[PDB]
Amino acid sequence: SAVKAARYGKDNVRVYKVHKDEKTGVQTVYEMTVCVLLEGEIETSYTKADNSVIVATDSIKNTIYITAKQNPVTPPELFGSILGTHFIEKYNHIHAAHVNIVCHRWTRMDIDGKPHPHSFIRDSEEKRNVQVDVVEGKGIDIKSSLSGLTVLKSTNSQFWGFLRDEYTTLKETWDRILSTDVDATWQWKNFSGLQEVRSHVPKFDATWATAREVTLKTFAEDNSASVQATMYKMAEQILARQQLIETVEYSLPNKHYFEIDLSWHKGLQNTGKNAEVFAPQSDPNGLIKCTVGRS
Amino acid sequence: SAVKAARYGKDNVRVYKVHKDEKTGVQTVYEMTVCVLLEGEIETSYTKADNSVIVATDSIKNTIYITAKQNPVTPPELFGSILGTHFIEKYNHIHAAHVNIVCHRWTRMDIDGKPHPHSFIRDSEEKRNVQVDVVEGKGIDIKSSLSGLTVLKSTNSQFWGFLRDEYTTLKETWDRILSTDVDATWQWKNFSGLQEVRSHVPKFDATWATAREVTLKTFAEDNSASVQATMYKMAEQILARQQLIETVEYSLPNKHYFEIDLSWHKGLQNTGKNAEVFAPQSDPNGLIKCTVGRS
Amino acid sequence: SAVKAARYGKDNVRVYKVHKDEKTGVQTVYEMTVCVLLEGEIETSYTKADNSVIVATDSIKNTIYITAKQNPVTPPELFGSILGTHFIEKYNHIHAAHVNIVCHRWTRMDIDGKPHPHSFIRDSEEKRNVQVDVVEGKGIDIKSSLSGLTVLKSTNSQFWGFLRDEYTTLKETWDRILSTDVDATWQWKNFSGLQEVRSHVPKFDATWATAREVTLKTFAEDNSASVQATMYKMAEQILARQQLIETVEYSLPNKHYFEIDLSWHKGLQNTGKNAEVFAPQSDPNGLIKCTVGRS
Amino acid sequence: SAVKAARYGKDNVRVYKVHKDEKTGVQTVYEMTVCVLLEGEIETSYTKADNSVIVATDSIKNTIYITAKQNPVTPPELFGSILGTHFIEKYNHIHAAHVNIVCHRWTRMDIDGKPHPHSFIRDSEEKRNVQVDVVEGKGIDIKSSLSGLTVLKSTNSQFWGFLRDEYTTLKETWDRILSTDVDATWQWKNFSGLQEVRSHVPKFDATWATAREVTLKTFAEDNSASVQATMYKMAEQILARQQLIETVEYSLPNKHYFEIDLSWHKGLQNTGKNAEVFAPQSDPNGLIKCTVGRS
Ligand SMILES: O=c1[nH]c(=O)c2nn[nH]c2[nH]1
Ligand SMILES: O=c1[nH]c(=O)c2nn[nH]c2[nH]1
Ligand SMILES: O=c1[nH]c(=O)c2nn[nH]c2[nH]1
Ligand SMILES: O=c1[nH]c(=O)c2nn[nH]c2[nH]1
Ligand SMILES: [Kr]
Ligand SMILES: [Kr]
Ligand SMILES: [Kr]
Ligand SMILES: [Kr]
Ligand SMILES: [Kr]
Ligand SMILES: [Kr]
Ligand SMILES: [Kr]
Ligand SMILES: [Kr]
Ligand code: NA
Ligand code: NA
Ligand code: NA
Ligand code: NA
Repeated sequence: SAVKAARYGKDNVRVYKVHKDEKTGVQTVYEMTVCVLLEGEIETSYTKADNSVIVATDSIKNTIYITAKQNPVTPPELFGSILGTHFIEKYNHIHAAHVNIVCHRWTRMDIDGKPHPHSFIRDSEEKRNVQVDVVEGKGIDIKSSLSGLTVLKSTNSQFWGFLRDEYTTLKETWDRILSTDVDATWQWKNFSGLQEVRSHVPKFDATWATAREVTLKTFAEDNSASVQATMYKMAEQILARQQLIETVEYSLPNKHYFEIDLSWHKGLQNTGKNAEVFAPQSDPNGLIKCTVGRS
Repeated sequence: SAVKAARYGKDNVRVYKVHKDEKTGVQTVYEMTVCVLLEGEIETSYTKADNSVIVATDSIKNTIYITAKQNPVTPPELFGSILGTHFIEKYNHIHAAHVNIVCHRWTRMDIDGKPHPHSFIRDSEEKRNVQVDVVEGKGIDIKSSLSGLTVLKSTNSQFWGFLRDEYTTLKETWDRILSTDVDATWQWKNFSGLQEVRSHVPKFDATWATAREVTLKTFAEDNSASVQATMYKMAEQILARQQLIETVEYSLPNKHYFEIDLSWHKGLQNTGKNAEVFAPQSDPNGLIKCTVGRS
Repeated sequence: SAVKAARYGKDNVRVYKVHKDEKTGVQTVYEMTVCVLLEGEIETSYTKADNSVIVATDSIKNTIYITAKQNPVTPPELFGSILGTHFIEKYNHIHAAHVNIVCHRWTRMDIDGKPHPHSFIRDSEEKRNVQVDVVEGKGIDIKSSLSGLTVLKSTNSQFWGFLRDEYTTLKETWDRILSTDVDATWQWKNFSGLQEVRSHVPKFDATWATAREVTLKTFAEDNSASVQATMYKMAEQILARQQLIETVEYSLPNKHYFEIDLSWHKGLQNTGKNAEVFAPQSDPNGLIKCTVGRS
Repeated sequence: SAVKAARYGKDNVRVYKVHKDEKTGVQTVYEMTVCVLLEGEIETSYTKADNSVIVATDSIKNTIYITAKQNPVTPPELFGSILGTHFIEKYNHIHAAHVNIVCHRWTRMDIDGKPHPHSFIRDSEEKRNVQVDVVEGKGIDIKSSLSGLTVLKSTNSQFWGFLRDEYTTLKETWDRILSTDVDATWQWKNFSGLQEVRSHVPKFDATWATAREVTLKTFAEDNSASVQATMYKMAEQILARQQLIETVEYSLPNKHYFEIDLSWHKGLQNTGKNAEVFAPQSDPNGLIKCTVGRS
C-alpha cells in the first residue's frame, strides 16, 4: 500500500480574544472556532510509526492561542493567512496548512439607546467563515463565506413552468412562501503570500458586508421565479462589486411551507388566496447549488 | 396496578401563520412549535384497551391548525389559553389541557433603511415561550418565558469571598468574563378562565418586553458579585414592574472562559491584567437557579 | 422581594473511570455526565452578595472527581447517593443535594468471538440514568431510568375505536408500524440514608435489567391496541417484579411512519396490504405518558 | 457572469421499506435518508428564469419513493446506482445524478434468545453510507463508508517521539486512552453502468463487513504508536481483501481523555500508573486523515 493523501491537526479549537481601549474603556470581543490541518513529508508517521515528523496536534492548539495573542484575529482571512503561513515557514517538512475558522457573533448591546462598552449579545447563529489554504510555493487560497443566515418571505415567490411528466404531482404556483438558510461563499484570486493578503485587508470586511447586503436586498426585492433564478442574481451582483473575487457559490435549502386544506372542517377556506395557516416541513427539503464566475 | 397519572397528546407541531393587510400590503408572520397534552377520564385506554376515551393525537394536531385559522396566534399566552379551553369545553371527559408553545423569531427586514413589507430574518435563536395549563374548575395557569438569549460581558464581573476548604482550587477574581444563556420565566396569577386572560392581553407582550429589557440592562450595568446576585436583581425589578406576576424564575449556566497561561512560550504574558486570549469551555458549566417572589 | 427557591451547582461534568484487574489484565470502563445542584441556607448569596455561603461550583466539580476516585461509580444509584450525602454531611448549611447522572454505554468488544480485555464500543446511544435527591432529615429519593432506547415493529400494532368527531381525519387501522424512543423511570421507596441504599445495591442493576427486558419483550410480543395499552403492560410487569419500586413512569413518542399512496403513478399499489415503502415523519409526534403505581 | 457549476435536487428524504415473507412471517425493515442532486443542461433556470429544464425537486422526491417500491433498497450501492441511472436515462438533458444514502440501523431483536419476526432495535447510531455519482458517458463512481462507529480502548495506546520545540507542552506517554468515531470510506473501481454494478452486488455487503471487522480488530489489537499508524494498518488490510477497491480513506478524531491530578487533595494519586479517573474533553480534538491506495 502507500499513502496517497494525508492531513492532520487540531479541530474544534475555541478561541476568544478581547481588545481593551484603556483610554475610552471600550472593549471589543472576538470568538471563533479554529481547525488547522497540516500536510507535508509526513507519510512515515502512517507507514513506519515515525512520530518525528509529527508536529503534535496539542502543539498546533498551543500555536493557535499564541498566534491569536501575537496578532490581530480580524479579519479572519488575515488571521488564517498568518496562522497557515507560520506552519509552512516554521517547519521545513510541512508544505501546506489548511485553516478553517468559524466566527461567532458578539454584537455590542445598546442599553437605553447607547452602545455599551463591554456587553454583547449573540444576535444571530449566523456565522462568518474562512477557509485559508496556505500551500508552499503556491501562495494562499482563500474562500470566505456567510452561513446560517435564515430568512423567509411570505409572498413574491413563484414556481411554475417546470417539467411535468408521470413523476410530477407538484402544482404550479404564482404565490408561495420562500425560506432558506443562506450559505454563500466568495473565492478570492490566489494571493502570492502574506504580504499580498495584508495589502487587501480592508476588502475582506467590505466584501463580506457587500455579500450580506446583496443577499438580503435581492431576497427581499426579487419577485422570485425560482431559488435558482434569485440566487444567480445575488452572485452576479457580488462579482460586479469586487474584482478580486473569482467565483461566488450559493448552497440554499428550499425550506418548504405547505398549505393546509381545512375544507373538511366546517368548510374552512385555508388554501390559495385564503391560505393563512401553513405547516413548516422539517424534511425533505429542496437543495439548490450554483457556482457563478465571470463570462 | 393502577394509573396514578396520565397525559397524552401531540408534540412538535410546527405552525406558521401570516397576516396580510390588503390595504397597505404589509404582511406579518408568526411561527411556533406547539405541544398539547390532555388529561381526564382516560385511564381505561391504558388499562383495558379502551380507545373510546382517546381524542386521537392526530385530531389534536388538526385542532391546533383549526384553532390557529380561527383565532389570533399572538400573544402566545392568549392562543394557548384559547386552545386549552377548547379541549376541556369540547370533551366532557377531558379535564385538563397542557399547552406548550415555543415562538420562533421572524423579525422584519430593513432594506435600504426601510422596513420591508414581507421579508423576515431569524435575527436570533432566542425563543419566547408559554406553558398554559387549563384545568377544569381551576382556571388557567400561565408561565411565560424567554430562553436562548445568549450574552457575554468582558469585564465588570467578579467572584471572590466564596467558601474555601480542602476541595477548593478556584482563585478569587475581581475581573472575569461572564457569559450565559438566559432562561427567565414569569408566573402569572391564576386566571379564572378565558375571559380573564383576554382582559389582560396587552400585559403579555408588555411584560415579555420588560423582562427582556431588565435582563439586558441589569446584565450590562451590574458590576456583578456573582451570577446569583445579578440574577436576583433582574427578578426583583420584573416583580416591581408587573403586579399580576407572582414569581420570576431564572436558570442560568455560567459558560466559563478560562485564562490561558502562555508564559512557558517566550515569557508571553496573557494572565491577569494582560489576559487577552481565552479558552471558552464547552463543559462543565456552573448552573445557577433562583425563584423570586414577593416578601 | 424574597428568594422562594434556589439551587446551584455544576452541570455537564464528564467523568471516566477505569478499573484494572492487574491479575487477569481485564480492564473495565465507566463514563458518565454528572450534575450536582445544592440547596440550603444560601439565599444571602442572591440577596446580599454574600459569597461566604457558596461552595463554589468549581469545588463541586473537584468533589465529583475526588468522590469517583475514592468510591465505586457503579451502580449509579450508589455513586449518586455517596456524592449527595457528602455535600449535606460536609457543609452544615447545605440541606439538599440533587445529583443527576447520565451513564454512557461502553460495551466490551468481542474480537474473533472472544471478549477483549480493554476495547469497547458505544453499542447504543441509549442511556442509563439516575436522579438522586439527598435531603437532610428526609433521606434519599432515587429515580432510575433508561432512555434513548429506540425500537420499531413492522406489524402487530393497531389503532381503532378512538373518538371520531368533526376534528377527526385519522383512519382506523388494524396493522401499522409502531416506533418509539423509550424513556422509562422507576421510583424507589425512600431510603433513610446511605446505609439503606448500600443494603439494596444488587437490586439496582437487577431492576434496570428487568425494566429493559420487560420493555423489549412486551414491545415485541404485544399485539398493541395503542401505545397507552402496551406501555401500561410494561409498567405493571416491572412493579410485579420489584417490591421496592413504588411507581413506574413511561414517556413515549409515537414516531409516525406514513403510508405513501403511489396509485397516481402507473397504478402502483403501496397502501394497505400492499404497503411496502413508507415516509418516516420527523414531526409532529404523538407523546404518551403514564405513571403506574400499586392498586 | 456565467454558471460555472450547478446541481440541485432533494435532500433529507426519509425512506422506510419493509419486506414480508408471507410463508415464514419474517419481516425485514430498511430505513435510509436519501439526497439526489442533478446536473445537466440546466443553466438557463439560473440565468433566464427558464423552469422548463427543471425536474422539480418534489418530483425527484416522488421518484425516490417510486424507485424504492419497484426495486431492492439493499445493498445501498445498488439502490443508489438504480436511482441515479434513472435520472440520466429518463431525461436527455440531465447528465449526472449524485445520490447520497445514509442507512440507519434496525437490528432484529432477540427475545428469550430467539430472533423476533418483526421487532427491531436501533442498536447503534453508526451509519452505513454510499455516495453514487452516475455520470452520463463516464459510468458510475461509488464511495461506500461506515461512520459514527464510536470506540475506546483503555490502554495499549502510546504517543511518544513526536517533534518537540518551543510550541510543545505535550508530555510523551507510553500508556494512554484512545477513543475515536470511525469514518472509513472505500472507493470502488469505476463501473461502466448498472449491469457492471449488479454483477458485483454480493461484494458490497461483504466489503462493508470486512471494513468493519478489520477496523474493530485492528483498533482492539494494535498496540498503537499513534492514530496515524493504526489507521494505516486498517486501510492496508482492507485493500488486501478486496481488489475492486482502489483507495481506503479514514477520518478519525482523537477524542482526548485527560488525566486529573488530584495530589492537591489529601495527596491523592491519580496520575500515571495510579490514573483511574479522567476528564473526557469535548473539544478541541485531534483530527487525523489518510487516503491509502496501492503501491
Ligand atoms: O425554487 C424552486 N426550485 C426547484 O428546483 C423546485 N422544485 N420543486 N420546487 C422548487 N422550487
Ligand atoms: O458566579 C458564580 N457563582 C458560583 O456559584 C460560582 N462557583 N464557581 N464560580 C462561580 N461563579
Ligand atoms: O397509539 C396511539 N395512541 C393515540 O393516542 C393515538 N392518537 N393518534 N394515533 C395514536 N396512536
Ligand atoms: O495519535 C496521535 N497523533 C497526533 O498526531 C497527536 N498529536 N497530539 N497527540 C496525538 N496523538
Ligand atoms: Kr478570537
Ligand atoms: Kr433565494
Ligand atoms: Kr403561528
Ligand atoms: Kr447574570
Ligand atoms: Kr465514571
Ligand atoms: Kr409501546
Ligand atoms: Kr429504505
Ligand atoms: Kr485508530
Ligand atoms: Na515548510
Ligand atoms: Na371537560
Ligand atoms: Na448539611
Ligand atoms: Na441524460
